[PDB]
Amino acid sequence: QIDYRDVFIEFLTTFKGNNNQNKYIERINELVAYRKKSLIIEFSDVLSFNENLAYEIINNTKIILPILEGALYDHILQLDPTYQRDIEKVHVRIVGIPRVIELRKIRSTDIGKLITIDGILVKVTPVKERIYKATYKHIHPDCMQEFEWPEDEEMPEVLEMPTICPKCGKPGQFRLIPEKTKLIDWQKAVIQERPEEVPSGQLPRQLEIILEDDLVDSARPGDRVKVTGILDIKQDSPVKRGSRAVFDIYMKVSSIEVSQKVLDEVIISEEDEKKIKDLAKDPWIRDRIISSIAPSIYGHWELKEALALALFGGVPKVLEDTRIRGDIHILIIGDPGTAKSQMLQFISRVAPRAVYTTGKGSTAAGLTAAVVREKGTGEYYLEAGALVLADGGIAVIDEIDKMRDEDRVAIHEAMEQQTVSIAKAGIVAKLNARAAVIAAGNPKFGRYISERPVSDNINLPPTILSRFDLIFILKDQPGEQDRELANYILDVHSGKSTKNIIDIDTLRKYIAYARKYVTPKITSEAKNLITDFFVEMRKKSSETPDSPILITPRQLEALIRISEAYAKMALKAEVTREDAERAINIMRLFLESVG
Repeated sequence: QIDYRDVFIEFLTTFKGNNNQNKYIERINELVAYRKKSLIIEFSDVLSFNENLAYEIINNTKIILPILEGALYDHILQLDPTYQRDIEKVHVRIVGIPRVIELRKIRSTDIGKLITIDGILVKVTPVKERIYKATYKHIHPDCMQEFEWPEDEEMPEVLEMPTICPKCGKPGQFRLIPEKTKLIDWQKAVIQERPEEVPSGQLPRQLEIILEDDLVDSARPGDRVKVTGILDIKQDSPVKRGSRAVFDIYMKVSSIEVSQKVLDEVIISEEDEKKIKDLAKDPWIRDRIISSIAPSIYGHWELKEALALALFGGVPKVLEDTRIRGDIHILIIGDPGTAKSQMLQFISRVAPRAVYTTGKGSTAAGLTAAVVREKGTGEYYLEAGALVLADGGIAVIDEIDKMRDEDRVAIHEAMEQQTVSIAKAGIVAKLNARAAVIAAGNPKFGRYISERPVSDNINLPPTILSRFDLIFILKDQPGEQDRELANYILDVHSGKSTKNIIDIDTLRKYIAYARKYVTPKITSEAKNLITDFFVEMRKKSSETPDSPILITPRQLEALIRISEAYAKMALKAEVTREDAERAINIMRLFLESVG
């Protein structure tokens, strides 16, 4: 009907944009400068130009693309012939399609189309090569002439030779060359459902994804995934019957975007609710315990702490040989009120990752794992879940006690410098997943822990335990029961008990979660050196029995102190004496497991 090969060129040449210039022309020249292996196709522009050239770009994609690249390569060779001998392929990467598929929503009515998908990178293979166009030689005394075999079309995922020698038209032999052969750099990956959008009770959805050429590995798995690309039919040993009627999809994610921000909110309907809390900063937090109605008027400090770990970050960063402090480790163990998981689910009802760990869970899931055999069968193994996915979020651990060996020794590295660095198989996987650690301890022998050590009850953790920042214990479902609902009367004035009760479960939690991203941390006042003096004087000879050495506690006080700062900076005030005050409980609590 019409020459789209001209349309594509003309829509590229004339387009203005938001500055009224030429948003593709100088991009052409910059592509013609750097020799860039992909296109910067922004979707709105063409849709506002030709209500047709964009229509097909959606549906006719599979074909439409093939052509679009040609005229791209054409006018380029005119603008710069010197791009030849270098790049032959061009690949137009479209950016900004209206189709935003929820991972498991893509029923049959999607197949073939080019669409965009939001999710979480789950696994990644290393680098590998394939074929796109061959140049075999018609081995016959007549011809022996070599020609690009794959003419007009790309070679299939398995292909075989043409009898009629393209040169001769005759049948003989055709030896495939390696010098003049088109190579493609592929990388397979698994696109993981939004932990937010995967229904409670239902496990995460992962759909196949493909990265090739310039797109290769440009995203570290465990990543916020925007991914544009098509779908088809994918098997392994087909053409042979067996029974394999079905075969899962095959996304061809051409244009991805690794994000750096969180999910949005309404209006700050309680900015002033800051001032109300200004009697008890944590009059907030002191309604998250309460929210549980497990704490009640007999709340435990740690309750707020958990939050004064959650909703705060304390976010410490520092370019001293890299140190990424989060709210660090909170440690609870027992058989009592392990009800925090219900509020863990909640709390930062926005938390990008909150992994409930009945958590030996799935093996690959428990931390960081890159495998070397059965990997080849169902995902060349870059299986990182519990560890990875947390990724600047909150991690739940209902059976911390149940962990594998060095799978913990890395759990150190992880909790140590935020991130794990795995190398062995082919690639080295490194993921920078700095998040909030939260762990439930199997109540191993709830006994004689008063005046002793915390070596007991975990039995896994020897130094790893000490890699945390808080301590929580909950014992007899007998002796304490009454004494607890006693305090309710005894220190009835325990005042943060339905005071700002309007800690709207998952609603105020939203605010508590809204806090995270915007609530930038303030610096310090004369409290710095003052607290330092509480980190000097209290820091007089620290050592217990059997290698239990606070000889690197110098460090293991920093975060401790540090996060106490922005703990109260639950909303935009860190320097305060009020903020300092925390350090005085972040003191008392050193004392309680100290004696």
